[PDB]
Amino acid sequence: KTRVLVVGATGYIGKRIVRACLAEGHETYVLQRPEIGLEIEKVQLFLSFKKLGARIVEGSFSDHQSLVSAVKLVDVVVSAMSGVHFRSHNILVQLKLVEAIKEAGNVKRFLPSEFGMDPPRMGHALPPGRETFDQKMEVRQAIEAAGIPYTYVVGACFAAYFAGNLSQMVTLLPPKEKVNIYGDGNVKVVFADEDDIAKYTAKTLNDPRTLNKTVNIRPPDNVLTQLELVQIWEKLTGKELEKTNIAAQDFLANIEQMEIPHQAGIGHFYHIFYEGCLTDHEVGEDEEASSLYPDVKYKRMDDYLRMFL
Amino acid sequence: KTRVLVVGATGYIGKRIVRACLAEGHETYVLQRPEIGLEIEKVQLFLSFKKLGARIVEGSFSDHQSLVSAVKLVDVVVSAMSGVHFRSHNILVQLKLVEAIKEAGNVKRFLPSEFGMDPPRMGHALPPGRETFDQKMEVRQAIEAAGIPYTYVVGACFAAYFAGNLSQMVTLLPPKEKVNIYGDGNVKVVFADEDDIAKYTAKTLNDPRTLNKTVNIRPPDNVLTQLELVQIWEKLTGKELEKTNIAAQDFLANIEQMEIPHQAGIGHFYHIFYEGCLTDHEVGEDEEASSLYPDVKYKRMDDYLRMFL
Ligand SMILES: NC(=O)C1=CN([C@@H]2O[C@H](COP(=O)(O)OP(=O)(O)OC[C@H]3O[C@@H](n4cnc5c(N)ncnc54)[C@H](OP(=O)(O)O)[C@@H]3O)[C@@H](O)[C@H]2O)C=CC1
Ligand SMILES: NC(=O)C1=CN([C@@H]2O[C@H](COP(=O)(O)OP(=O)(O)OC[C@H]3O[C@@H](n4cnc5c(N)ncnc54)[C@H](OP(=O)(O)O)[C@@H]3O)[C@@H](O)[C@H]2O)C=CC1
Ligand SMILES: COc1cc([C@@H]2OC[C@@H]3[C@H]2CO[C@H]3c2ccc(O)c(OC)c2)ccc1O
Ligand SMILES: COc1cc([C@@H]2OC[C@@H]3[C@H]2CO[C@H]3c2ccc(O)c(OC)c2)ccc1O
Repeated sequence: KTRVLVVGATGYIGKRIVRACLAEGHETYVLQRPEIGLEIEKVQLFLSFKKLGARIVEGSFSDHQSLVSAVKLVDVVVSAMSGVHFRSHNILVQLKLVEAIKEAGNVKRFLPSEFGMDPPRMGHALPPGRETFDQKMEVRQAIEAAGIPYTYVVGACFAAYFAGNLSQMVTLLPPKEKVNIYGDGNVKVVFADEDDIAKYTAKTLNDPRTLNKTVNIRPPDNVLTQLELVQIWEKLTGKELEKTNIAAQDFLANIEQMEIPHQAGIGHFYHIFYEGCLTDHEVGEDEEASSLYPDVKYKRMDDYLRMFL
Repeated sequence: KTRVLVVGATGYIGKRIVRACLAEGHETYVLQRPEIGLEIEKVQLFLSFKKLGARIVEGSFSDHQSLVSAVKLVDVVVSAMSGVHFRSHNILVQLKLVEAIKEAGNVKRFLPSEFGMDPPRMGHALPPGRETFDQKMEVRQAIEAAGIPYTYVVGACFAAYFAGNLSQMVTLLPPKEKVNIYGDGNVKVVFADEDDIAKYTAKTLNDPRTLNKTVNIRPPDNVLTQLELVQIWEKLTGKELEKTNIAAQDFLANIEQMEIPHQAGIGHFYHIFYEGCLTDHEVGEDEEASSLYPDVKYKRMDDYLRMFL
């Protein structure tokens, strides 16, 4: 019944948002941009979205009128535009979609590509990693400057990037024998299975309680320190890892000499694991996903980590 | 009971071979290399394989003994090494895998990364695209010099790359109004759904009738000229396309000025659509997959194209 267009449909979180939308019963449309020519994996993703009942909608960010038509077909727009330097970081491209929405005037709600650290709260962050927050704030201000009703989904680390690897930067698998603990390891971090983030997204986009609101993904059982997450892994394996504590001064040493994308990752990690930006402020139950949607039975970090045994 | 090691598990056809091996009931092992630590999509394929019952085996082509130890665990090795210029063309890396298979001595059969044009018949092929057939023949010669038992799966155009686009290059979708036709369009081409290719592969690797044989994938109902292919789409859509014929001399014009991966593609199309190298020779029923495995209800091109509607 609610019509939803997903932009960034074949992206990491986007393809999950698409599926979650179909599973929730939204009439679901996905923007197929024509610039994806020989990218066979994207094409076949679109093919499989259609098999499950998504509706292809052709459009391009180089064709302002195509964006206008596209968003004219739906009540809700969800953007999953890319925003990670080691992949690509085109948050600002959404500006064109905001103004398409402005001109079209039918969109009851817009969800921009947030799904992470809360932008309004990273004003102190260090470049280059800060470009993320600023660009999202740039889009937030364009949304509000056009009066577009909105929901911002913030709050949780993607489990695949921060849990499955015990928060080590070199990899996405657990370490064999040795692990680095950032600082004392006693700073709470919020972890969420990406399928849960998508599930909450699909449940909130037409929840009246989240209209013009920031929704936090902070499921209580998944608020864990890094030493706590490493300890779940040690339990699951019955083996203790050699832990080296890394001080902030050492984690940042010679950052100036590193490639810009890695500097940005280091900056993001710094804010999460040394400053604790995801848990350094409180949020009530009228703005937290697992409390707004208690039937969602979110995966806990131990079952997430069990897949890696 | 047949234990297969798939090298190239996450590749385009490789991941399809992984799942076909599982569905066929082979005890299925997949080589997970440590170099792919930060490619999220590959890491999560390995997880998805695991959940299906595949067995993870760690090994690197930069660690000869890891390869030896890898191939020691299985009866059959299937290689799906990359070999397309606009993706990756590393056929010759298999030579190290061949060395390992030689040293290990237990392997009952090897399937090298073939799955296309039949290399020994591409003697007179145009550079740079000729690179593909020369590297596969250099690999073939190491397999036989080393007395390794083999099966070569050849003969079919991947349907995604030649059928879902009506054989239009540099796109993967059917054109909306106009189609180019190479020559008169009456040269017979062989098309196969890549899942049928993987299923035949999984079925042939423990088939006594195909030990040390070339196996052609030439499903008779999918032996089509390009015009017949185009006419199937026209009947699905109910819309006639405006057809422009393109002579060999204009298709090949100024080839030397092309990005050399496009030179490789041009040459490959030329051999397929202009010289009919996939249909210029007959093959017996004792060496053709649909005839060896009639229980496989292979997808025809009308059922294939219904996905693009
Ligand atoms: N731990 C956390 O909390 C994390 C948060 N995030 C955030 O998730 C959001 C999405 O991240 P992620 O899923 O990796 O993004 P992706 O790299 O996966 O890209 C998503 C989509 O962006 C579209 N895209 C990329 N470039 C362009 C372009 N020039 N023009 C139009 N469309 C483009 C593409 O859409 P199309 O499908 O049309 O091709 C692509 O599929 C980001 O804000 C990111 O910061 C992501 C990582 C972790
Ligand atoms: N119409 C036709 O007949 C077609 C035929 N083909 C043929 O199919 C075969 C597979 O092609 P395709 O599926 O596109 O292959 P891909 O390009 O998708 O790559 C397959 C695998 O090759 C592995 N790989 C790549 N580089 C290396 C490397 N340096 N060292 C070790 N492993 C590497 C990777 O394995 P890993 O997953 O472990 O990381 C990769 O996943 C090729 O011979 C191709 O020539 C391909 C296109 C069309
Ligand atoms: C938790 O908030 C965010 C998370 C990220 C995800 O941390 C920045 C990124 C990212 C995932 O890719 C993370 C990252 C960057 C560099 C790395 O080496 C890395 O290794 C796992 C992981 C992106 C933006 C955010 O606001
Ligand atoms: C059919 O046998 C083969 C086909 C190929 C096909 O053509 C080169 C590739 C593989 C897939 O990609 C085809 C391709 C090349 C260039 C293009 O522009 C293209 O557009 C669809 C498609 C490669 C090796 C083969 O043995």
